[PDB]
Amino acid sequence: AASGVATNTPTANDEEYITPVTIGGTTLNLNFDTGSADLWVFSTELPASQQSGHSVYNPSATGKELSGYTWSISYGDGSSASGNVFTDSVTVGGVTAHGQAVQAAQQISAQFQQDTNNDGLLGLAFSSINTVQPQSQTTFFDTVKSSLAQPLFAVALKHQQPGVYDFGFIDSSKYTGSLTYTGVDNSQGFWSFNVDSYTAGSQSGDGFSGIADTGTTLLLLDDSVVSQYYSQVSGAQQDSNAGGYVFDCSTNLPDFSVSISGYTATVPGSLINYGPSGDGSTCLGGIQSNSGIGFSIFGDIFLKSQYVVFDSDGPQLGFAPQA
Amino acid sequence: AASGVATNTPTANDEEYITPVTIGGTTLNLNFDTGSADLWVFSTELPASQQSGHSVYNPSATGKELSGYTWSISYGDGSSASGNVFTDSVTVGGVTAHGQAVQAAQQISAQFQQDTNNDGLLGLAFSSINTVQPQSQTTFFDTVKSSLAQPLFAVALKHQQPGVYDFGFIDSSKYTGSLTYTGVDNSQGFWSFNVDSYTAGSQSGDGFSGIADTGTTLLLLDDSVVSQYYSQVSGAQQDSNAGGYVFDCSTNLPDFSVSISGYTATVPGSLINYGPSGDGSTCLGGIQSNSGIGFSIFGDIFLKSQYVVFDSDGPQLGFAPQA
Ligand SMILES: COC(=O)[C@H](Cc1ccccc1)OP(=O)([O-])[C@@H]1Cc2ccc3cccc(c3c2)CC(=O)N[C@@H](C(C)C)C(=O)N1
Ligand SMILES: COC(=O)[C@H](Cc1ccccc1)OP(=O)([O-])[C@@H]1Cc2ccc3cccc(c3c2)CC(=O)N[C@@H](C(C)C)C(=O)N1
Ligand SMILES: *[C@H]1O[C@H](CO)[C@@H](O)[C@H](O)[C@@H]1O
Ligand SMILES: *[C@H]1O[C@H](CO)[C@@H](O)[C@H](O)[C@@H]1O
Ligand SMILES: *[C@H]1O[C@H](CO)[C@@H](O)[C@H](O)[C@@H]1O
Ligand SMILES: *[C@H]1O[C@H](CO)[C@@H](O)[C@H](O)[C@@H]1O
Repeated sequence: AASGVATNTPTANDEEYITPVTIGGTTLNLNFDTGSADLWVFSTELPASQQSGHSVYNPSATGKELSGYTWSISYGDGSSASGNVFTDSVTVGGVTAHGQAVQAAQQISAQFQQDTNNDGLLGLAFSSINTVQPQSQTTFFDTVKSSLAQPLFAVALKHQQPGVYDFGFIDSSKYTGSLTYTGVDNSQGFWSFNVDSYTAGSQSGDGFSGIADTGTTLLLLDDSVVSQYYSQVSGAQQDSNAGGYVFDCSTNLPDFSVSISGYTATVPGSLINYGPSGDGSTCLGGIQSNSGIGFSIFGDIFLKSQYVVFDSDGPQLGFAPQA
Repeated sequence: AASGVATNTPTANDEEYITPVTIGGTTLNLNFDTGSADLWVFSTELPASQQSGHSVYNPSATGKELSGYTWSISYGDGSSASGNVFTDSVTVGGVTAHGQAVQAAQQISAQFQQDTNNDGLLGLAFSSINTVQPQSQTTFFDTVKSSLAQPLFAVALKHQQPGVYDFGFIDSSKYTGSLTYTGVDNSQGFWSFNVDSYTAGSQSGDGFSGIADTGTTLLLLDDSVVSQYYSQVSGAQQDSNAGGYVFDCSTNLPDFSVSISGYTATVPGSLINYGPSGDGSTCLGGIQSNSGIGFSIFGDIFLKSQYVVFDSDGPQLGFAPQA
């Protein structure tokens, strides 16, 4: 049975986490994203000037073209990318997917043309939301899952330290105590789960649903919860230059917790300070608005406090505090 | 119980079929497409110069905006469109969907900027492939289906004559004999079905699968079947100016048939002559290549010969020769 461990590393301010992935013998640094289902990479099909500063996939050398197939994806921040499709070998943490669909970029929006930290994204949401047309393809995890020792992957993202993505097995040394599981609703293709309640500092509130999403940097919540939280932070103020609420870097931030099937997942206040706002000398808060979409995004700020198991059997999510 | 009849009308050469749809009190001419699941329309959000020659939806007057939601779609021919989303009333053939998601265009590719024949497309494929993010929306048919007398719609497209889309009931006067049903595989979101064999003129062959697709003008088949068919047409030749095989307009074209669950669906040769090629004085053939995608597209050329029932119970497709 297969299993493997891929090491991830945060970029500045933990804005994103990269992990090396070898495709057709070329290694590229990808952003693993449990919030989408496409594996796409910068390629030789892009104009030369856009290839600069990136490791790029050359489909002609090793890939098998799927004639007539295309892909196009748009993310929550408005960025987008599109291209054609080839099958090729893809290795992550020593685990190899033969015949994995690789989406070669032909066009990318400005956000991507600016970020030299990654060479593409590897989707780990459910395959039902893969964008390939006319027939969608399976994510790397769905392609290999029947070969793994257990059909699951687990993640430990950390603050300014290397972390891991465990494929096919659980590393019990990565968390304290036992894991608590909760059911997943995959109807919209996400790893969605319910929380029974929350506690933002000195105020508690009713439950809501949200998605476990490694691809999103912040913890995005309802406007009402955001207001409740920052009402407790002395001097907090919105600053559109920074992208949301900011406050003096020395501020004592309250914790934020959610109850999930009897388990209390706590994000300590220190993790909620995302870092310098890059506008004056204030810091940006890890908690910000979800723009009214109706559900919460449990991004990197939250994930840094927990070891999370994504189990296809159920499906279900397991949580415990990182050790 | 509800039911209704919407009248469709072909544009020049039956290139596409339009049907009026009222949205928030404004009537727009849309292309009904069983091959996709998005209802999108030209809107006031487009630059003014792109609105010219179209009836356009004004979301500010009557729609409820879904904050943070967006859509982006790319079709087989490479054309694309994207925008935001509002809910509003949508009426088709006297049947009204309250709260239907309407995708307002913000950007459209050149193909759309050129076609003044339609103001958008109304998708009738399965909702699982609707492109709205972060959570997909239901097609007009899925929105109203529980209210219809029977959860199905049926279509009769015709050559240079008005046709119909029956919602919620079957008009037995539209076909000869009884309907023959076959099972549908909706796993990729299409109305996909299997044929046991085919007969192209004097040559027969093994079966394959394909999709019933009102949105595609031609009958797109495997390259091998296309070659077999045109080998029988005297003088047939490929002409990239016309887009495929062309031949003298006076030519006698052989019939094309497929066997579906014991029923023989026959497309008479006269329907296979699509019309003038718009290159010299040859005519373009109704049968052309599917570019190697692995399944066939039963487009308008095929549908003109049959009355087709799209039944959500099963799901299943029913066929009989048009009367
Ligand atoms: C296609 O679905 C995604 O975009 C899914 C789910 C979704 C969909 C629509 C709206 C909101 C959320 O997010 P994701 O794949 O994790 C997606 C991954 C992603 C892709 C491009 C990015 C470019 C710049 C910065 C970020 C990016 C993140 C940081 C960031 O957190 N961005 C968020 C927005 C929300 C602040 C974001 O777009 N994240
Ligand atoms: C998003 O899925 C569609 O495009 C589905 C299925 C599909 C997907 C990918 C590849 C092939 C087929 O096709 P459709 O919705 O019926 C889609 C509807 C559509 C949309 C825009 C068009 C613009 C110009 C001309 C046509 C258009 C047809 C005539 C035409 O037959 N075009 C074909 C290509 C195939 C000749 C077409 O794009 N048709
Ligand atoms: C992950 O688990 C597999 C299967 O037990 C091992 O073979 C591998 O070395 C790693 O421990
Ligand atoms: C990735 O790399 C780290 C150290 O660089 C290891 O701890 C991990 O097991 C994986 O090999
Ligand atoms: C379609 O069917 C409905 C339900 O029987 C009728 O009410 C309607 O007039 C049309 O015949
Ligand atoms: C649409 O219009 C035609 C005639 O224009 C009718 O036959 C059809 O029933 C529907 O009303």
